[PDB]
Amino acid sequence: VQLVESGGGLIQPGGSLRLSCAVSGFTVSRMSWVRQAPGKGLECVSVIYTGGNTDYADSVKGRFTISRDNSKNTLYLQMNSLRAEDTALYYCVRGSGGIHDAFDIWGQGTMVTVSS
Amino acid sequence: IVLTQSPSSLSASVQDRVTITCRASQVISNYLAWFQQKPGKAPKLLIYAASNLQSGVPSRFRGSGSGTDFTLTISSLQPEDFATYYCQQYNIYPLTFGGGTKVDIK
Amino acid sequence: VYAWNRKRISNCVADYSVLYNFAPFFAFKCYGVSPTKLNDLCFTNVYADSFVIRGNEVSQIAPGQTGNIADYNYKLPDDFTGCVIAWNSNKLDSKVGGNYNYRYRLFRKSNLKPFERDISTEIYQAGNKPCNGVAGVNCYFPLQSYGFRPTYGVGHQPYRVVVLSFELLHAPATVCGPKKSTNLVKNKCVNFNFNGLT
Amino acid sequence: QVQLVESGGGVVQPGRSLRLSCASSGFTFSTYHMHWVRQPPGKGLEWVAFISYDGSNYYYSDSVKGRFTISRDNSKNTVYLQMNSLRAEDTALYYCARDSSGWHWGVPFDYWGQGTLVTVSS
Amino acid sequence: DIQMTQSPSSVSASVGDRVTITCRASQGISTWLAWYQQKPGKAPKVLINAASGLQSGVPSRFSGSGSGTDFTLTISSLQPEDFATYYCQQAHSFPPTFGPGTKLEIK
Amino acid sequence: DIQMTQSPSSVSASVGDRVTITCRASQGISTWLAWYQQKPGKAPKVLINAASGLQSGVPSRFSGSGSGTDFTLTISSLQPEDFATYYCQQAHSFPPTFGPGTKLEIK
Ligand SMILES: *[C@@H]1O[C@H](CO)[C@@H](O)[C@H](O)[C@H]1NC(C)=O
Repeated sequence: VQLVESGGGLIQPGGSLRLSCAVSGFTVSRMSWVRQAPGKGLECVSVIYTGGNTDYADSVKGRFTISRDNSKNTLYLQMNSLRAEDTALYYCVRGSGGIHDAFDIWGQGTMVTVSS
Repeated sequence: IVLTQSPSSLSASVQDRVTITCRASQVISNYLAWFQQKPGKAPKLLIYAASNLQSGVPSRFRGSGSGTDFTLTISSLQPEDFATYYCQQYNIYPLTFGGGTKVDIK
Repeated sequence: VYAWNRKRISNCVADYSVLYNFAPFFAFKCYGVSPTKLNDLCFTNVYADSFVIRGNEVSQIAPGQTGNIADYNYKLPDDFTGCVIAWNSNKLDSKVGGNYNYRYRLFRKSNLKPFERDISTEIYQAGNKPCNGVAGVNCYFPLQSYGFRPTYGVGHQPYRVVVLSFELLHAPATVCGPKKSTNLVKNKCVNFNFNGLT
Repeated sequence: QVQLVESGGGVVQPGRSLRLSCASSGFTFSTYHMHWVRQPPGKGLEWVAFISYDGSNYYYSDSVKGRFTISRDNSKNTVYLQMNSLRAEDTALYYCARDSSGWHWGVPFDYWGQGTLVTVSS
Repeated sequence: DIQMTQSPSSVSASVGDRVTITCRASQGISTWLAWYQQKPGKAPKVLINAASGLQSGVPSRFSGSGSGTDFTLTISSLQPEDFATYYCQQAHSFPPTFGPGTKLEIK
Repeated sequence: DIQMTQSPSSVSASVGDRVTITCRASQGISTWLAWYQQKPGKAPKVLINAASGLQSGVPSRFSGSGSGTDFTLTISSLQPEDFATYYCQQAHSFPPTFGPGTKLEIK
């Protein structure tokens, strides 16, 4: 049930990053991406479903492409159009009652920062 | 996954009542088994599910308990029924067995 | 559990005590009538519904009991009559890889009446924004998955259960099997009860 | 009548593998599960691996992992265990066990076997 | 993108008391709202399950419930956990959003 | 020596109204607290009997009840007695202590 996320690092702008999340002890059937801007309120960015439907953040659309490696029991997040807003802590979340309006189990949280 | 049997050596004369206790780290929910390996032969299962005698060849070896504490109280022990007693969980699949209790003669 | 199976059993003698003699059942609770009493009784039809549920929820399958697997899926009424039998099955059902071929009903819009089964995959979705047949923010497969593994502790390991529901209808009962066999003695004054001649 | 006689008991050098054949008699081999319990000399019963009724379920003990292959040929009536590498510690008398424990019908380790005096030597 | 509003910005309370912090919704959700607990150097945990019912992540004593425009959180007299910033998650329209949150300390 | 705290310091009310004055407890007493009435040149009389139940010393209309720290006193629409300073007595640990009290007048 422990979740580990990695692959986030200081990067030049416009760069695309891969976020590797390990899902242990449960399927990636319902999952979401949640980010907390450092010294700021949290902002939801992406979600995945049992159907495999992907809904991207209303604020940022198509910059982040969620990858559900259900076969490898892992999750990946693509990055596009790097911005100051993108920098944050990303936590893999099973969701509360599924993504029943929220999130439940969390990972450790990966730092991502942009740097020109 | 961890079972410890407290009475490692007990010496009882005929008709003595001997009580043997083994407890588990996590609840086993009435899934424990006690066996009597006579020296020089393979073991035979004496109690299954903590409270039920098995084939019925053993008749006086009553044992009881649920969850953590299970104890096997032999009644009118006869000299023949002297042999190490071992306990194991029977339903969680990483099965394990306790160190054993020897009902030796005085 | 979602497609809990139902088998109709009738026109057949049955020995309930064959189930009773082993006596290692986690349950065997008989809500409707005593276990020993079952053999001599006559009931028109017995409905044996069998499902696999985790250990914590075996208690829920009881008359007038409320919980996720006793509300959305199989539910038994306050007046339900029957015996419920259950036994552990970590070896036979679970697999090391992870058995993912039993699935349960975690979101249901409306509560289910007693002894009723719904096999529909119709996306449930408490909330407005019309969710289609495609799930989303509040729309959800109403059949999320059981995950079964051998190392799991007692109470999470699979515990297959049967819910015999002996029932009486106005028509002649068929399900009816006592044994009561005692050899006859001839040339003596004896109290005899043959097939009902007392 | 009921028996689980065993064979393949011999001294084996470390790092060498010997198949241990646990034959069966007077039983329906398919329904009954079989597992292996080993008693090192001057110690207590320990557990190794399990094969289900279908022969599709295999679970192994943590102490030795992936070092043994347990296979049940119902037609042969023989459960076979072979250990790829035998440690000096495993000089035990291997024991074969018959477990009917998931069918609303049975209890664990009901009969047991005479056993084979496996040996590790150098 | 409902603009969740939460009050007060800062709260300070000691022991054996009830701590009130209210969040308000731009559009009133009929029966759904979520609360979260975040400690310094810690992971957020669910406090209210989108208001399906009183939610876990805390003992039963720590329950605060609001409906429509006015939503509020208060914790019973039970000894408080280290005072922690608490956030409010939207519960009806994507994107589910996080309330600004109230900073918490001890005096 | 629980440090009882009482609010507000001063209250002013007229006729046909409910007057609210709240006292708070450093340690919450589960079901026990006492209120008193003191008039200028008068003797204090019991208003709440350590919260065993609603207490006499006033008509049934004048009852205000609080639990643990959040304790409050309010009097119904019945015509008020000359507005009087009201005190709150601790009800569990010696020394039983007196709340600072709220001064009362008329306008
Ligand atoms: C199945 O159940 C019947 C009736 O209890 C029992 O007699 C029989 O031995 C069982 N067979 C198997 C294969 O478990």
